[PDB]
Amino acid sequence: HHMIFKVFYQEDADEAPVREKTKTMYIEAESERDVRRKLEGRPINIEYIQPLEGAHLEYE
Repeated sequence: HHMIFKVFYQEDADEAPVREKTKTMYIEAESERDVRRKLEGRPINIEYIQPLEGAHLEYE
């Protein structure tokens, strides 16, 4: 039951307090938890994860 997710995230990278632009990322995963797993260790802060029904990437 894998699908595509829209990740609303802000760049942490890393410390130096500024107003950040909320960015978006489209990523394949098994679930929301799997998204967080895939992106842990990357210098970003996830605001919200959105499942995208009927969504696809180029090479599946």
